Amino acid sequence: SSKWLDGFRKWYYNAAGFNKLGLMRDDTLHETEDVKEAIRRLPEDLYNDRMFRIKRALDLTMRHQILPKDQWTKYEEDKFYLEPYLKEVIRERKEREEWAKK
Amino acid sequence: PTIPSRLYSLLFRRTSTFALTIAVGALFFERAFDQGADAIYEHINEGKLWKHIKHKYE
Amino acid sequence: MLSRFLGPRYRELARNWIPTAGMWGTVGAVGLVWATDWRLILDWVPYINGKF
Amino acid sequence: TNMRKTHPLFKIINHSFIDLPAPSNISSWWNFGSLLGVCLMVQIITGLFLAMHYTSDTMTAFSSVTHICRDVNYGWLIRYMHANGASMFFICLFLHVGRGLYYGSYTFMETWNIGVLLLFAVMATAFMGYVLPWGQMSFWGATVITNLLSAIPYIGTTLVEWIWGGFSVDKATLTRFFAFHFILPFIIAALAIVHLLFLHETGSNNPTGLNSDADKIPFHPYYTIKDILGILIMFLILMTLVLFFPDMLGDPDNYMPANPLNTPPHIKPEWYFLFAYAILRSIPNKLGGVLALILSILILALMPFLHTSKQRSLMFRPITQILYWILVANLLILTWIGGQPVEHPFIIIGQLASISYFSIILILMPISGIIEDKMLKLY
Amino acid sequence: VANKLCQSFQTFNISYSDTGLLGAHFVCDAMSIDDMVFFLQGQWMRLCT
Amino acid sequence: GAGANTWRLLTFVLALPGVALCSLNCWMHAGHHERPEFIPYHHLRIRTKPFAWGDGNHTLFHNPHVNPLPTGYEH
Amino acid sequence: GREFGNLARIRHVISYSLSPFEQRAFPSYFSKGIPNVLRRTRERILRVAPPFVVVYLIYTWGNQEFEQSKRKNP
Amino acid sequence: SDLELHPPSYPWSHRGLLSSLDHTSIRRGFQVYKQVCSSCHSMDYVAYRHLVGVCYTEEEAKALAEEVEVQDGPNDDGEMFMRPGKLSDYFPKPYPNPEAARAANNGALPPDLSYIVRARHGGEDYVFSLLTGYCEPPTGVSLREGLYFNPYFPGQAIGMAPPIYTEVLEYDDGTPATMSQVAKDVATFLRWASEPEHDHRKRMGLKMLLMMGLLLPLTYAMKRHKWSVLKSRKLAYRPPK
Ligand SMILES: CCCCCCCCCCCCCCCCCC(=O)OC[C@H](COP(=O)(O)OCCN)OC(=O)CCCCCCCCCCCCCCCCC
Ligand code: HEC
Ligand code: HEM
Ligand code: HEM
Repeated sequence: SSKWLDGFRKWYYNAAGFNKLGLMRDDTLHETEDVKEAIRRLPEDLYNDRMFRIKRALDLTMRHQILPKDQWTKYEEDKFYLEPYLKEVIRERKEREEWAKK
Repeated sequence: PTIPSRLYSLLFRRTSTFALTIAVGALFFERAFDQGADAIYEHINEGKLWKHIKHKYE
Repeated sequence: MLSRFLGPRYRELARNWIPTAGMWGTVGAVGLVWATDWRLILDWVPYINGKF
Repeated sequence: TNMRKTHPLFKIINHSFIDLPAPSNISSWWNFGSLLGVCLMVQIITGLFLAMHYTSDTMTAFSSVTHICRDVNYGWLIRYMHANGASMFFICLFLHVGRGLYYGSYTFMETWNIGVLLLFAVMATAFMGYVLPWGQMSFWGATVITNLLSAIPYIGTTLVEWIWGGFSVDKATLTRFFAFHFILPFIIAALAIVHLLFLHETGSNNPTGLNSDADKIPFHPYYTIKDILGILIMFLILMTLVLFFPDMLGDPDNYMPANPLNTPPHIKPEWYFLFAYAILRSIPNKLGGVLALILSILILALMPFLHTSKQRSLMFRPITQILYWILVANLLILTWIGGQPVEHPFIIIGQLASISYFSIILILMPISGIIEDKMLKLY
Repeated sequence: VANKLCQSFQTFNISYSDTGLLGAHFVCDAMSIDDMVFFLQGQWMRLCT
Repeated sequence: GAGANTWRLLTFVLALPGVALCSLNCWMHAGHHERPEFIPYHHLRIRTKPFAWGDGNHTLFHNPHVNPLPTGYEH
Repeated sequence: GREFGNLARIRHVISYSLSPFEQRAFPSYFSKGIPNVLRRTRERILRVAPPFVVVYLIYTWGNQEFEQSKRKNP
Repeated sequence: SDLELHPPSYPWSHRGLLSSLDHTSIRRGFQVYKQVCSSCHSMDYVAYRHLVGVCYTEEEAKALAEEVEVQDGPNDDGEMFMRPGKLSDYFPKPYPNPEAARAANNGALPPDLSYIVRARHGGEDYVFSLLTGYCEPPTGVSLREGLYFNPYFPGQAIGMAPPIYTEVLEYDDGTPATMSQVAKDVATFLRWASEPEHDHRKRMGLKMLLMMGLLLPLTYAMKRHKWSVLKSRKLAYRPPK
């Protein structure tokens, strides 16, 4: 966990390949009701940054190109911008479901 | 007055003239392409087809 | 009941659209004689008279 | 004013093909879908010109097909493009389903289910069409696969007597197979209309799997000329497959007349069924083999409920990419094994191939999805 | 006016030393835009034909 | 017309398709008949000096199937 | 519904385009196409190829074992 | 014997993709079939008019069909009657029914040869290897009398006596009728009989190849034009900060 799991996480981040399209991790998440609500709750700056990064990725995958290596999203600089919003939406959905159980 | 300007102007600029160009080119291409492919096919099969040996049996 | 188009403007439109409709008719006639391999006109043309 | 948006017939064509928003980054694989539709039309058109001379009678079916090839003007051309167009139809169909599996297109569940209904219909249509020329392989393949369809106790024997219209395969079976083979492509065409209708409520998928609403382009003129180019490439492949190797994919044993007392040393279906055939004989029980064939073709229907990743496409999932390509490799091995006789070492290879096929689709891909989810620090 | 497309449109001819810009400019809402482009181009083609 | 583009068009339309057409046409014409009967006229196949390369009786681009020798053909 | 005009919401994005009539349809075809083909196949070859390699191995071994099994035992 | 010898690949004149059949060989093979193979084998799906324009002229095939009796009928009095043949008649059956063919050929049924190179793995290679592969049986195996050993027949027990040797017939064009020459000619004729459309198919394929090689870069160029409006596109972002 100390030595190579972080190293294997870095190698897997390089190998998965959304960093060379300029995407962050949370841009790659497939939408559900939860993800759409979490995106709807985002502020305007992060929403506009996300949508520009997504359409830049679609432009790059149109031409079958990738970003230059200095413009690849770094593993440490990758911010998890969405997942507190997603965790709050998941928590309130679980609260609604457990109320509907009883 | 140059040749590509006048070739665009009196042949490609109008759509009806474009279609007339396509139809006449289609007819002449049919004739020339049929001749060329028939000549290639009879050269590859020299002496093998029936028309090469048709004269022997009148 | 086609009396709405009796004026100088529709005559002007008509004499504007004589050459385009005539050229489209020429395209249709040439395409018809090309596709049908009609023997009336294709015997009057020099190069296409090779298979006859 | 304009007829493209206000005329009720041109409004449908404009909404489906002209001003339809499509993703700007879809690869050539999406062209396969339109190719399938083109193949359908080609098959239907060529099928109609086989029907103007075909005689559905056991005395005069083989003779009528030979008369089509030898005496009808360009009849050999129409017959062999019908056969190789069935083969090209199945090639395009297989790549269409592979595109659906790889890029997560099964989350459109209604479109996926109308798809697997279409797949069932075209498999039955190709089966009865292959019975139609009434050669040795047509008669014996029909007898073998319908007799193993009869394996259900207390129900299957009455169903096989009802399907045959008699004690075995005879003239009634040939005529009703002709009627069914003619009429099934029109249900296929209507189901393709419903397929497209269920697609167009949500739009196409893209290779990245992301929301392409940030960047979409009209279908005209981009994907119009892209599908035209795909049609031209497909017609290159099909006309090479007709004009140069007209019976490379075919089977020579279909060129003898159907002798009911001449059992061939090998009995096979066509190649596009063969993998299911190798899943059929991988189990030494007839109920088990037929039901395993049903699960091997309905696991596509079970597929949308076996999705575990928080992502959609396999573009950012390398382990599940490896498992997918192992699955495609296993499918190729199953096709080769179903081509092969039931001897050593083909029986154990076929058993391990079917076991690995069901294990990869059912078990290993959700495990790989949850492993990659844990690996990406989100679970 | 009849289709309620525009908020405004305006044609222009702009001239500099042996060059210029000749065309149109319109402001409208989103849902109208495509239709007006078609209509505008049709008008030009009518003047061409 | 003060332009290279007409010469570009004239190369890509008249010149290169013309040379391709005559290349294919010469491939249609690439059939040679059998060799003539060896009749030894004294006004050709002459040797006023032995040749300066190799055998002294073979020419520079000699081919043994169409080009004769003053002794005759060779097999 | 799903027409152009209300697909999404994009702000602050500028796009630049040319005419197709004044740019080349094959701009540096080989000199920029060959390195991207090598880059794409370098990215995907280790995911795609070894299953088909072991397909060829199983195919050859099965053919050899079948021809051995048809061969008798001296 | 369960293991079976495979026929090799012979360098046929029509082996290539654009190489047609040799029609002189088709003519000689038809002469071989008429003189030898028509005694036991049928070609019900091939008529005398099919030979016109391929290997025989109109009057030649007319005479060759007129030298054949065809059972026409029914007559106005209500009976069958023999007549001289014509160009619309097919090749005559050697036997009226398969069971008489079985009775005259020691139980074995001689197959109809209209599709026999399309119905065997190997085709004309298989037919040549079957006709030229007759040999004495090896030791250990002792086959039944009236059967013959052929390593290319599946099961190695053929009911057909070897019909081919040197000077089994004559050739009108002056060709040495050896064993291999007659077998090659009849294999060429059998390939023509299975596929009468073979040369026309190869010509249409050559036209297809040339037309597709013309059409594919042009349609690709149209795609690259109408998509090069999009593939050179640049996107920018203007965040207000
Ligand atoms: C830690 C790995 C390091 C690899 C380093 C390679 C060199 C790196 C430096 C040069 C760059 C080369 C190109 C880089 C390509 C992309 C990155 C890469 O190398 O990825 C490795 C690739 C995918 O990585 P990952 O998914 O993590 O691997 C898990 C292994 N299963 O994984 C692989 O390539 C491994 C794939 C193994 C597949 C084995 C399949 C065996 C089973 C097949 C059965 C088929 C059916 C048989 C019949 C069944 C019935 C009998
Ligand atoms: C009467 C003696 C025959 C002559 C003359 C020819 N054939 Fe024949 N043929 C005959 C029989 C009884 C059989 C069946 C053999 C058996 O054991 O069942 C055959 C078979 C063939 C076959 C099919 C072989 C196969 O593997 O299916 C072929 C291709 C064949 N014969 C060719 C052939 C040719 C070309 C002939 C003319 C030279 C010919 N045969 C003459 C009976 C007789
Ligand atoms: C009868 C043969 C079939 C025809 C004619 C057909 C037709 C089409 C067409 C025209 C499209 C839209 C174009 C495209 O996106 O490729 C499409 C898409 C699709 N089809 Fe089919 N299809 C067939 C078989 C199937 C099958 C068997 C499945 C299920 C496995 C299927 C599932 C889909 C899916 C999921 C899409 C959506 C594409 C995406 O957004 O990724 N189709 N089909
Ligand atoms: C309504 C449309 C169709 C009609 C009228 C039709 C009609 C026919 C007819 C009459 C035959 C027998 C003639 C022959 O075998 O050459 C035939 C054969 C066949 N058809 Fe169809 N067909 C149609 C659609 C299809 C489709 C969509 C498929 C593909 C799934 C298909 C696959 C086949 C196959 C595989 C054969 C056997 C070819 C062979 O002889 O080897 N047909 N069809």
